[PDB]
Amino acid sequence: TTGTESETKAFMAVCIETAKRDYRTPVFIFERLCSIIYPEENEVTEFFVTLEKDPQQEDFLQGRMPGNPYSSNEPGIGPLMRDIKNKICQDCDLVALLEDDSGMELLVNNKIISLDLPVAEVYKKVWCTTNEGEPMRIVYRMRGLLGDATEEFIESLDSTTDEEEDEEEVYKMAGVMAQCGGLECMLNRLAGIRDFKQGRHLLTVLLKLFSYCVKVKVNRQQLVKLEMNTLNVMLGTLNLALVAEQESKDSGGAAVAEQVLSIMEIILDESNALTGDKDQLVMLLDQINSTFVRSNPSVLQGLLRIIPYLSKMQILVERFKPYCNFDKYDEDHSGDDKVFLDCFCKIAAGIKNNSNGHQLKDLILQKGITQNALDYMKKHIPSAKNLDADIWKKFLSRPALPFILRLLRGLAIQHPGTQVLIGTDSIPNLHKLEQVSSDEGIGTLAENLLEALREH
Repeated sequence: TTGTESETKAFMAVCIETAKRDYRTPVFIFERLCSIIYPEENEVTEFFVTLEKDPQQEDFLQGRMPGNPYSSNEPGIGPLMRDIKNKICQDCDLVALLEDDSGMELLVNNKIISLDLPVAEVYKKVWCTTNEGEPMRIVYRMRGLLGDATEEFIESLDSTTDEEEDEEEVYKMAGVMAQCGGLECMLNRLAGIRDFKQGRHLLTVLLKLFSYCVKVKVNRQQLVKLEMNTLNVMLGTLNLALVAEQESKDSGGAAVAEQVLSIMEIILDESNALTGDKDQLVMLLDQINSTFVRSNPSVLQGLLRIIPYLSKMQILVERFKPYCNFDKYDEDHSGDDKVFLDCFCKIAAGIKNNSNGHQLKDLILQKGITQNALDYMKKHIPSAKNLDADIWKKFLSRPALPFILRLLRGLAIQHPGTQVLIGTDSIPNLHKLEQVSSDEGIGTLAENLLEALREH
């Protein structure tokens, strides 16, 4: 296996053909593929540490650590330097320092190490730079006992420079991998997997490999090709994961679904810089409202990010229309009433500008959702010249007001119909609101709606 990335990719092509000739046989192949594209730093499997007193504090610190050298696998030797501090305080009966993280300092190579740092990283990045293969000597002392610390403090093992690594170059192999055409058979395997339980392991490795492939522009541009049919395969995988997590909680379905959402969103953003049938959007809608997706915010948030790109329409309308009762929303509304209204505003804002998107906006307008919003606004907006009057402040504090403004702005953008409907008798009201700075930001929201209208 050890060889050039080109030889590796040729070996991967061999693996693909062997897989084509079963959700466990090809797993090692994609594992090695990820290893080549992004070699995970070898976790230091086992190392030893010595826990020693500061020789200058020998008479002040009670007890001694008797177990030197300690294995990194020993209880209390990590994962953080704090766990070592706590082990020292416990084994030496230093109970007063156990609750005080500022009372004890740990030194490695005459540097004070932050208690928040991982012991394995301190070993690798601080100790192994000078003492590779020796037990890491950790000196412990009480802070301030001998005066102010003069040693260098290591707060972060990672470089202080905030320089961002070039994902394109970091995963460059994946981009050059496109030449072998793995992306195609990667999608084929994502599809081939019909049993989530048995395919879970293959599915996780394929999605890990996809997360690396989408870092590189050449792979994103290849996956955007309708020939790959990436969208359909990804949607199917997501639905499989959702059903698995619904049938069996903690089956890995949720995590796989979130990964699928992220990859799909990345590919769609690359395409804008994959359009499918609207049935996928209706499936996504049913899912968000499934108890599992509602309970999982990550999955819900990922789903709500891809929904705009996929933009059946009547189904979406009947799903959100009920939550457009702004008058009742002010009277009383549930958390879902709020969540649904926010999601509908987001969908309106993200509606893609095209024939289909225009038709969706026109249908929302015909449903009177915009007309209902305008009527609510006219029924409650005050006419007082002072915009800071108690009446005006009360009208601003209305819970539905912000949601209404957001939805109107989203629908008005790139949609003449909504613009004219609101542009009639409502511009003055919106102008007044924009002049009223409020905690809900009604002024800002109204001004943004007016700017979206300026499109007409």
